[PDB]
Amino acid sequence: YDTTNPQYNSVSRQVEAGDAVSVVGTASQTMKPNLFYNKFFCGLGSIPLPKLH
Amino acid sequence: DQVKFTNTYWLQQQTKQALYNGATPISFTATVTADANSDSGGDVTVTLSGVPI
Repeated sequence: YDTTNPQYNSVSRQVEAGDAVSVVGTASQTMKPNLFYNKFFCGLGSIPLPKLH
Repeated sequence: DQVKFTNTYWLQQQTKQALYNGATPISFTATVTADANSDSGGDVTVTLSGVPI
């Protein structure tokens, strides 16, 4: 949230001191989330290795 | 009979991540080989098939 630069606002208002938050889940439970994404979320590459003398 | 070790979970054997069937994690379980009776003071010795390695 940028007053000088509203072009890039991602969100409706500004997070302020004293706002309520919460965590998504239960205290210690071990779990395995499903994922969803778009092709350009992440990317992967590899560097060819030279050989030792 | 089948004894279930509560806080110790099966793994995926190749990946080594805990198994989760969407409710809870699936705990490890082993099978009694031979009949076993308990003595006074209340402690039992039993042989189990399947191992929590």
